[PDB]
Amino acid sequence: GIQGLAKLIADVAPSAIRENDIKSYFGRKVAIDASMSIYQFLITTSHLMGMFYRTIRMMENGIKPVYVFDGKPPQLKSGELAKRSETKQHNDECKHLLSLMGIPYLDAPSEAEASCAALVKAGKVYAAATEDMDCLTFGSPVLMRHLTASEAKKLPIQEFHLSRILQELGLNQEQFVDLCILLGSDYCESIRGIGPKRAVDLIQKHKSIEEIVRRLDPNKYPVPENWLHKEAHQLFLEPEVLDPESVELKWSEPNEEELIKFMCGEKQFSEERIRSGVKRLSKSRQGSTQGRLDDFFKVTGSLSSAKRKEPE
Amino acid sequence: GIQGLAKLIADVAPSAIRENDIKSYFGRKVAIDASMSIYQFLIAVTTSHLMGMFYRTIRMMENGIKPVYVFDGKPPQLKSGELAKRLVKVTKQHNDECKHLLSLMGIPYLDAPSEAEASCAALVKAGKVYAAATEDMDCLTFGSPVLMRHLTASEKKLPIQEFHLSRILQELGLNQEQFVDLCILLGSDYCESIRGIGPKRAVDLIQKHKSIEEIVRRLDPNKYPVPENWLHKEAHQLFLEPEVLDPESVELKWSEPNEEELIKFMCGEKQFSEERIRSGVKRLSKSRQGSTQGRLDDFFKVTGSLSSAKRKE
Amino acid sequence: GIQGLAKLIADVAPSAIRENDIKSYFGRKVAIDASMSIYQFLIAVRQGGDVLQNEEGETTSHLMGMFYRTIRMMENGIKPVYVFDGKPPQLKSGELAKRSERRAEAEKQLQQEQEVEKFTKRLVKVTKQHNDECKHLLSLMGIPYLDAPSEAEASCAALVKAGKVYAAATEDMDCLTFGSPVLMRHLTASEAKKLPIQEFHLSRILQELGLNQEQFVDLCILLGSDYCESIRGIGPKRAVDLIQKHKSIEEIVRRLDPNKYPVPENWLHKEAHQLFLEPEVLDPESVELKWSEPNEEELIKFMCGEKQFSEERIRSGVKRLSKSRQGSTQGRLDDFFKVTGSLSSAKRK
Amino acid sequence: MFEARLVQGSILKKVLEALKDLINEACWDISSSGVNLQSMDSSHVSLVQLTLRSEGFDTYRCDRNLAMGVNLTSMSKILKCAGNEDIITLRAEDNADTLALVFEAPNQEKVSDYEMKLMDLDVEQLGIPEQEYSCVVKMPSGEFARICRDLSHIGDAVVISCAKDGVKFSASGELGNGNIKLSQTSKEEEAVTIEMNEPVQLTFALRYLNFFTKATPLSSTVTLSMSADVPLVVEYKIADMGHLKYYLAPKIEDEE
Amino acid sequence: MFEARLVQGSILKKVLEALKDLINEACWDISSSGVNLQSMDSSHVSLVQLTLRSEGFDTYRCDRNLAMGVNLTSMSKILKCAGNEDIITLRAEDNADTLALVFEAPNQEKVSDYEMKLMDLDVEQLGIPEQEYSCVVKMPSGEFARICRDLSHIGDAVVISCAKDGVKFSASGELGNGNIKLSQTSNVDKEEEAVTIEMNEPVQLTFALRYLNFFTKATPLSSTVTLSMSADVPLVVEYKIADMGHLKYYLAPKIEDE
Amino acid sequence: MFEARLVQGSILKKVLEALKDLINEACWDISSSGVNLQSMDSSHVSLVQLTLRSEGFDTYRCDRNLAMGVNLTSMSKILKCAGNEDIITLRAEDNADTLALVFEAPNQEKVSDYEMKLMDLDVEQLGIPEQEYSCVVKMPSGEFARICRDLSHIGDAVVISCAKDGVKFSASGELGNGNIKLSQTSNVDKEEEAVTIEMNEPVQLTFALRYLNFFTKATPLSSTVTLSMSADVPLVVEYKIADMGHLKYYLAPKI
Ligand SMILES: [Mg+2]
Ligand SMILES: [Mg+2]
Ligand SMILES: [Mg+2]
Ligand SMILES: [Mg+2]
Repeated sequence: GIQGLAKLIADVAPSAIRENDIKSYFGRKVAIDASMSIYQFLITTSHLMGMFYRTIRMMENGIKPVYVFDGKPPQLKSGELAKRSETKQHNDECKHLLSLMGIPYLDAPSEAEASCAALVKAGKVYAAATEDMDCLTFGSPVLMRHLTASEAKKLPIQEFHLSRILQELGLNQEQFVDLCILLGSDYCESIRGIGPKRAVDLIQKHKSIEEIVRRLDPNKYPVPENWLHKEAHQLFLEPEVLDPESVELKWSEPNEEELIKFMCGEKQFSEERIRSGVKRLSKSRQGSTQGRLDDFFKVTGSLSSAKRKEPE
Repeated sequence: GIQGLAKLIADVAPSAIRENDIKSYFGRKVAIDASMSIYQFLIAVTTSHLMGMFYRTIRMMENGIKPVYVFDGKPPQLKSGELAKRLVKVTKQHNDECKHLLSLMGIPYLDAPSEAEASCAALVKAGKVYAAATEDMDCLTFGSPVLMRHLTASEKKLPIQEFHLSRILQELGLNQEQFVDLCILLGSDYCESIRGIGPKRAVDLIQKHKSIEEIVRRLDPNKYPVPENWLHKEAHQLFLEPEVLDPESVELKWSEPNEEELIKFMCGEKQFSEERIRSGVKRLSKSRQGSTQGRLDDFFKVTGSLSSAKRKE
Repeated sequence: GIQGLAKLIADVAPSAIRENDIKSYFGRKVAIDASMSIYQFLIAVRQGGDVLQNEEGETTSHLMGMFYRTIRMMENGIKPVYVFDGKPPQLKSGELAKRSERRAEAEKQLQQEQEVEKFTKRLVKVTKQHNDECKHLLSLMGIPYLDAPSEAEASCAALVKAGKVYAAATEDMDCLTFGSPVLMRHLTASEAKKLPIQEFHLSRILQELGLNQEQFVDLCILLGSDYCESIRGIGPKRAVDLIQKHKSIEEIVRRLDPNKYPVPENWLHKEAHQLFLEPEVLDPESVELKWSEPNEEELIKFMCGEKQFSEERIRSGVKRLSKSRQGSTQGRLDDFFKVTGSLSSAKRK
Repeated sequence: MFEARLVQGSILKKVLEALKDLINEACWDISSSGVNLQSMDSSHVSLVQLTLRSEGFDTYRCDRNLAMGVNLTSMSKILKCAGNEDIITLRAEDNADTLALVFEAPNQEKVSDYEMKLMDLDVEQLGIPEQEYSCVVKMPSGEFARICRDLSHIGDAVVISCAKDGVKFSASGELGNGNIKLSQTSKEEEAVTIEMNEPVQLTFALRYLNFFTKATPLSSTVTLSMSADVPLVVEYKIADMGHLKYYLAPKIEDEE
Repeated sequence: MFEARLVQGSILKKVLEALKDLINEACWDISSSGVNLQSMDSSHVSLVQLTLRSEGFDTYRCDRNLAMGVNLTSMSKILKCAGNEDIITLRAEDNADTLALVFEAPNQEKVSDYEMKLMDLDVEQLGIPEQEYSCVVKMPSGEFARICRDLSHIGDAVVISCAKDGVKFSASGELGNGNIKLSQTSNVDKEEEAVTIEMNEPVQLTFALRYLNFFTKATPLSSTVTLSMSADVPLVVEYKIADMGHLKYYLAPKIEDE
Repeated sequence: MFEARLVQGSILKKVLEALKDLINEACWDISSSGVNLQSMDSSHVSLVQLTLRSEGFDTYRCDRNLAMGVNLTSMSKILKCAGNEDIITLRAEDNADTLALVFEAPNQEKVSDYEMKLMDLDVEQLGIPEQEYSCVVKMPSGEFARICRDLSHIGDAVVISCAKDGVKFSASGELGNGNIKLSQTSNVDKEEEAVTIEMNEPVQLTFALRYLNFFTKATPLSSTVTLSMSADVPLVVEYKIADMGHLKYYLAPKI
C-alpha cells in the first residue's frame, strides 16, 4: 500500500482514526482482501486454519464478512521489476472452506482492494478490511485494520474515515491521490525530494504533482526516472473493479458434515475443536437480523470525561 | 393339617386365598416345614428326600426366595394311631442327610422345639420371615399371619397359594381363639372331631356359640355325640401357646454353595448324575448372587413399554 | 552453650519443640544475638576448598549476611532487635581461656584433604569489628540494635521475659538457662538454606522434666555449660535422673556417688549457677526500640561503593525493604495476654 | 385427542416439580379414564406412578387414548410460566406433534398459551401388584420431608423401624448417629398413625427419598407402606383428583 | 463545581443497579439543567438514556458543566452502602478526579461518605429525535418483567404484536413456543392495574429478549413501564423516575429481511 | 455426669453459628457452674469467650467438672437438625466418648436424639484480667454488623476513632475510600436502638475487617453489641446472651 501514510494521518488528522473494539462492529458487512488475508495467516494448513477461526470470530461479534480475491494484476512497481530481468492451489483451497461455511466470495477483475473500495462506496458493505491503506487512496470511505488479527494479539480494530482525512488535509480525493503517490505508492517510484509531512504541504498549495514538479526544479530535488506519476494517479481513481450492484452477497448456513468431512479428515486436525467451531459459527447466525442503532439514529459525537487534576 | 379348612376358606372366605406365581415372591424370606416337606418329597413318581429338597430349593432360589428350613423337634403328645396294614412311607432321620445338603447349598435351617410350622408361624409373626411354607394348613390355626402352599409340594406343578390369616378371621367374624376351636371342630391332627358336623355347620355353630365347650352345652341331642375322651381343651391350648423358637435369637444368613462338596455328596456318596447336579448347582450359584441393590425390575414384572404415539409434522 | 541439651529435649520430650515457619512469625518482635549471628554468617561461606592466601582477604559475609537476612525477617513481619555482646563474665574455662582448645591453629598447617583443611573454621572466631561494620548497615537499614552489658544471650532472654519482645533468636541453647520463656533457633539462617525455624517453649520443658528455673540451671551446668566446669562420668541423659533427685549441685555431690566421679578443683558450680540466673542484663525499659526507614543512597554507596556490591540488587534489596514497611502489621493476641496453659479433653474411652 | 381444564392450575405445577428432578423424560397415559404416568428412575432403583382421574378435572374429554413422550424438564419450564392461580388447560391432537398448555389468569386480563414439542420415547412399564404391607405409617408431609433432610446430614442411609406405637428413622455417619422417634397420636391437626401387622426395620437411601419429598406441597399428609425385603411405598394423595406414589427398593442388609 | 442533595436516595441506588448490568462504565453529563447519561451496550444495538432534572433535587448547584467518567460497577458497590431511606448527596470538584458521595440517614444518628475514584472515558453519542409513535403500551412494570423472563426460556427472540385490542408477546424455541396476551380490560375499573394502549396503527416488531431482560433491571424504579413502538423503528422501554426524571432504554429491531 | 436442658434451643443454635466459623474446634469447659469456652483462631489473632451460666438453664445438673473436645462445625450440623423452637438437652457421662443432644419438638410426638462423637483436644488458654476501658460503645448489633460488612467492601482494615461526641469507622482501598460517623443517640433516646458512648480519653485504633465480620456472625444473639477499646490493648466486641451469659470476642490491634 501507501508508505508512512498511517503515521502521517495519526500525526496530522487523528480525528479520522478511531480505536474501537471488535464488538462495536456488530451487524456490519465488511469487504476483506482474501489475498493479503490468506497471506497473513501463512506468515501448511494455516491458509485455512486462520481462514477458519478468524472468520468465526468475525462472525461471533456480528460482523458479516465477504472475502475478496484478486484477478489479473496491473502495472505495479516492484511487480513488473523482474520482467526487467527476463500457487492458487492453497488459494482456492480457501474459496472452498468459505462457501462450505456459508460465506460469500468475489473474483475481483484485478486488484481486490480497489474492488473492496468499489463496494464500500456503494453501500453494499460497511468498510473494507485490509492492512494496506491503499483502499483509502482508491476512494473507500471506511477502512478497518486488524480485523483479521489473532484472537491473542489483543489489538483493537483501527478505523479510518476518508471523508475526514480529505476534511483536514483540505483536498479532494484526487488531490489526496497525488499525496499518496509522493508518500510512497507501490505502483510507481516516489520522489526522493519531499518528505512525509513535506509532501502534504506542497500538495496543499499545488493541487497536483504536475504543478509541484514545475515549481521546485533544481538538481537538489530531481523527479524520478520513468515516473508514471500519471498512470498511477489514474488507477487510484478509476480502477478495474466488478460492479457493486452486479451481485448480492448472502451468508448461508454452515454445512457441518460436508465441511468437517473436508477438514479434520482430508486435512487432518483436532476434531473436537473444528466441531465446536462449526457449532459456534452456526450460532452467530441467529442475530443475523438484529439491526444497529446506527441504522436509525445519527451519531451525535462523543462525550469525554473532564480531565482529572492531579493528586490534590 | 386341618381337614377341609382349604375349601372352606375357598368358599365362605375367598378374600383370604390368592394364587400367585413364584416369580412374584422375589426377595421374600420364607420358613419351610422341612419335615412335612421331606415326607411329601418322598411320595414321588431311596434318594427322593434329597433329590427333592435339592431341586425344589433351587427353583425357590432362582426366583429370589431366601428360605430357612425348619425341622420338627420333639413331637408334642398326641395319638396318631394311624395303623399300617400304594406307597407307604415314613420319613425318619433322613433329616441329617437333608440338613447336610442344605448346609452345603448354603441354605439355613432351624431345629424347632415341638411342631415346625408352629415355630414357622412364630417367625412370620415376628417379622423375621415373610411367610410359612407347608401344605399342612394347621400352620394358620397355629397363629401364622401368612402361609403359602405348594412351594415344595411340586410333584404337575400347581401355583403357590397364599392364605392371609387376618382376612380369614374378618370374613368369618371370628377371633384367633374362636378360630382354633373351629379348626379343631373341622379335623385337627391332635384330637378327634364332632362326628356328623359339616364344615359349614361347624362355622355357624362357632360364630353362634363362640366356643367348643359352649357348643356341647346348647346342642347335644344324641344326634351330635361327642368323641370318646376328647382332648379338645388339650388341643386348643397347643394351637395357642405352643413351644417354639425365640424369633429374636434367630440368625438368618445365606452362604455361597460349595460346588465341590455337593458333587462329592450327591455325585459321589449318594450316586447321582454328575451332569444333573453340576448343572443344577450352576443355576443355584447364579441366582445366589443377590442384587446388592434391588432394582424395581426384580420386584415387579415388566408389563411392556409405552411408546410415544407417532407424530404428524 | 549447653551440650547435649538440644538432643535431650529432642529425645526426652519433643513436645516443647515446634517446627514453625517464618511466615507465621508476623507482627512478632525478637531479640537476636548480634554476636551468635555475625559469627554464624562467617563460619558458613567456608568451603574447605576455596583458594587460601597467607594474609586474610576482605570478607563480605558479615555484611551480605546482615543484609539479606534482616531483610527476609522484616519482609515477613518480623521486627528484629539485634543484640551485640558486652563484657564476658570472669568465668574463662568451658569456652574462654580455651585458646588451648582453640588449638586448630596448628592443625591447619598440614594442608596436604578438602574436608579437613576446612577445619579452618576454628580460626574463624574472627568476630573482630565486623560489628562496627554491621551496626552501620543496621542504622542505614532502620533496624534497632543494642549493646548488652555482657553476654547478649541473657539480655535477649531477659527482654522476652520482660514482655518487651516475643522470643530470643540464637542457636546457643544457654538462652533457656536464663529463663527466656521462648527461644527460636535457625532464624538468622539462610533464605536459601530454607531451614524451618524451631521454637523451644521453656515452660513446656520444665513441664516434662519437672524441675524449675533453678533446678534446670543445675541440669544445664551438670550437662556442660561454657561458664564453669561439669561432672566427669555423667553427661546428657546420663545425669537427668540425678537432677530430678538431689536437684542441687550440692545435694548432688553428696548422694549416690562412689566418688570415682570427682568434682573439679575449685569448681565454680555455685558462683556460676548464680550467674545463669542474675546475668548482667540491660534494662528492658530504656529499650525504646524504634524501627525506622532506609537511608537509601547512604546504603547503596556504603554497600556498592566502599564495599562493592551489585547496586542492581542492593537497591532491589532496600526496595523490598520498604514495600515491607508499607501499611501496617497485625498484632498477635499472644503478645497481649499471658498464656496460662492448655485445657485438655478428658480421656476419651 | 384429549383436552383437560384444571381450574386448580397449581396442582399440575406441583405435580411436575414433583417428578422432574427424579426422572427426565416420560410418557403420559391419557385416556377416557384419566391421566397416568409410571416411570422408573434412570437407575431402576426407584419408580414413580402418577394418577389423575378424569372426574378430577373441571373438564376432561378424550376420544382416543394417547401417550405423549415428554421431556419433563421442558414441561417444567413451561408450567413455571403459569401463576399459582391460573386456570390450566391441556389439549393434545391425535397424532400429536406438540402438547398445548393454556394458562387463563384469574384477573381476566392475561391469557398465555404454549405448544410444547413432544418426543419419541419408549418407557418401560411395570405391573405393581396389590399387596398388604406389614406396616403402614400415615404422617404429616412436612415432617417426613424434614426427617429425610436432616437425616441426610448425619449419613446417607436411613433405617426406618416400626412397632405398634411408634416409628423411628435413624442414621449413622462420620460425625455420629441420630434417631428420630415418632409416637402414635392418641384429636389434633395432623397426627401420626401406625397400622402395623408385623414389626419392620428397613434401610433406604436418603438421596432418593429427598426427591420423593419434592412432592410435599401436593398433600398435607403422607403415607408410608412397608414390608420385609421389598420396596417402600411413599404416597401423596392429590386432593380429590388422584394421587402420586414413589416406590423405593431397599438397601440389602447383612444376610451374607 | 457540583453538589446535588437528593432526599430520595433510593433513586440513585436503584438507577446504578439498572445501569451497571447493561453497561460497565459511562459519562455523567452534569449541568445547570440536571444530570443526564447516555451510553450504548458494547454491541450498539441498544442504549440507556438517564435523565434527572435538577428540579427534583433537594439542592443542586453546578456552576461549571462536568462530564464524569465513572466505572458504574464501583458506584453500584459504594451505593450498596447507602440506606434505602438515606439522603444520597453527590459532589464533585471542578477538575475532579474523584466523586464525593454522602449518605445521610434521616435518623441523624448515622452518616457515611465515600470518595470514589473517577476515570477517563469517551462515549459515542446518538441523536434520538423527538418522535411520536404508532403504539404506546403502559403496563405493570413487574408484569413486563415476568413476561420477558418467561419467554426468554422458550426462545431468545420475542414478537410484540400491539393492536387496539391488546398486546401479544410471542417467542419460539427448541422446546416449542408460547404466547402471552394482555388485553385492555375496559371492564370498567375492577382487577389489576391492567394494560392500556394508545395506538394509531397496529405494529409488530421482533426483539432480542436478551436485551429486554437487562432493561427490566430498572423495574424497582417505577410500578409501571411503558413501551412505545412504531413500525420498523427501535423500541422504547421507559421507566419514569418520580417526577424528576425517567430512564429510557432503546432497542434495535429485527430486520426481517427478504 | 452432665445434663443441661434448655427450653430455648435457639440460643444454642445461634451460639454455635457464632463459633463454627471462627474456630473449627474447641474445648467446652463444663462444670457445676455452667458452660464456658475460650479459644483463639489459628493465627492467634482473635479470641472467643463463651459464658453460659447454669442459672440460665431450665435444668442444669453437673457434679464434677468436665471438658469436651468438640469439632464446632461437626456439632453445628447436628444442631441444625433441631428447630428454632425445640427444647434441646445436652447430656454426657464421665470420660465421655460422645456428647448427647436431645431435641424435643413442641409437636410433642417428635423426639430427636443424636449422639455426637467427641474428640481429644488441647486448647491453649489465656488470662484476660478485668480492665477498665478508655472508650466504650453500646450500639445496635445490626448497625455495627452492617458498617463492618460495608467498609470491608472498601478496604481490608478499619480505623475506629472514638470521641465524646461519637465514633467514626473508616476504610480505604482499590476503589476510593469511605468513612462512617455515628453520632451519639441523645435525642433519639429509645433504649435498644441507642448509641451511647462513655469516654475517658479519645482513642483510635486499626483492625482487620475480616476478623471483625467473623464476630458479627454472633449478631442474631443480641439486639445490641458493645465495643470496648483503649490504646495498645486488644478490642473487645461483646454480645450479651439473653440473661444467662454472653459471648466476647477479642481482636489484636494493628500498627
Ligand atoms: Mg497492494
Ligand atoms: Mg495488488
Ligand atoms: Mg403338624
Ligand atoms: Mg409338623
